[PDB]
Amino acid sequence: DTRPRFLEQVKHECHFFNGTERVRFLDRYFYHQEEYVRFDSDVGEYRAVTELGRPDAEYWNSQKDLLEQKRAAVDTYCRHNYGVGESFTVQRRVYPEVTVYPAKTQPLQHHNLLVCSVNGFYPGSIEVRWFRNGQEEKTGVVSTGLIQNGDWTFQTLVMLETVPRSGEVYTCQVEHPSLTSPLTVEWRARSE
Amino acid sequence: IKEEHVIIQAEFYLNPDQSGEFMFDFDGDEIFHVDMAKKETVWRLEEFGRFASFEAQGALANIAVDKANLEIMTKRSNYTPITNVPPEVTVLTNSPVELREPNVLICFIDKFTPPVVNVTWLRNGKPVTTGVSETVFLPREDHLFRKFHYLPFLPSTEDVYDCRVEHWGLDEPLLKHWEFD
Amino acid sequence: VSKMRMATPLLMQAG
Repeated sequence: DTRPRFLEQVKHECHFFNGTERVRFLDRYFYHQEEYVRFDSDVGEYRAVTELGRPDAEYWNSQKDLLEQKRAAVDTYCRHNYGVGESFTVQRRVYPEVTVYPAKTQPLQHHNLLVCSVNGFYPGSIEVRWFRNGQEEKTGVVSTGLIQNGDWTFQTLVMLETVPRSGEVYTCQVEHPSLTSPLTVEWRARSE
Repeated sequence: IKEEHVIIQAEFYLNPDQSGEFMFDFDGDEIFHVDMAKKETVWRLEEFGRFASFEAQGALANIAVDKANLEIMTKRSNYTPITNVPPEVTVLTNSPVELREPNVLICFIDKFTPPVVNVTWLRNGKPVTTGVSETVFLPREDHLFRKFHYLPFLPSTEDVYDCRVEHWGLDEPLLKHWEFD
Repeated sequence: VSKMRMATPLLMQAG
């Protein structure tokens, strides 16, 4: 199918700061990916983003009850929906699972990548740190960053470049809002 | 200070495919979408529907307004069509692989438009549909789309996997490969 | 259960 395509998008956005103390509502209209007109609760009326949105901003702003309704959206729509969804979204907590393994089987004294795989957690904000004999490694850390799985869980893989030697204990430490104390998983340096 | 959370009700309508979508997004995850064929709310996790309800029928009136607005903008733009943006495709497991222990392949399709793809899972070159699932098109802040496809599987040294994605911005189907080691 | 509320898009001016 080579027929040209045309796409319309609308995004009704609620941005929440400090719980619901401060809320910003955005009513946004797009053609393909180009926003052409929007209502911003911080502005208080529709504004043309491109020249194609000028007829709609002028028309919608002339409808007084329509404008008052959109100006109240921070309460009737944003705050309401936050309240309804809070228990299973804002307050959703799922534990990370932490697995540690060397990327290759090597004798000691050879370079290697130690992998810290952190899986299944929610929410996304997380801190993963590498330690060698209790000392934090601030160098040689290679991270995928945060990976969204699409099913309300995340994963991240944090690797450490090192040369494992006899006696060393490497520790991956994870801090996460689901946890009351850091979760740690060790790999004691050993051949293969 | 930076925001703590964002809820987006995202809608689209696409011509000439006549495909519409209505969903809610929370911090990048789908709360629910409306099944346009069955006119019903589909919560992304079933438990959500034990805390909330949504009247699916009103979403269809929204999409009709979206369709009407699209036809206006199409004429207003002098029939300027969309530029195809091909997707990036990544295949990952959701958990560290253990041989002969169940796991899940995730096909992450990202940064594309228009929201139309054909996705097939291949095991040793044969299509697989047993237990597969997928999301609808998820909105991006740059107003492209994301999508996820899922394949439960039993890891083994003997099978290889591809996610095959067809998109009008690609010259050929894109295969993204996965195998143990 | 509580009900999630729907925002409505405005119909653009045609002609």
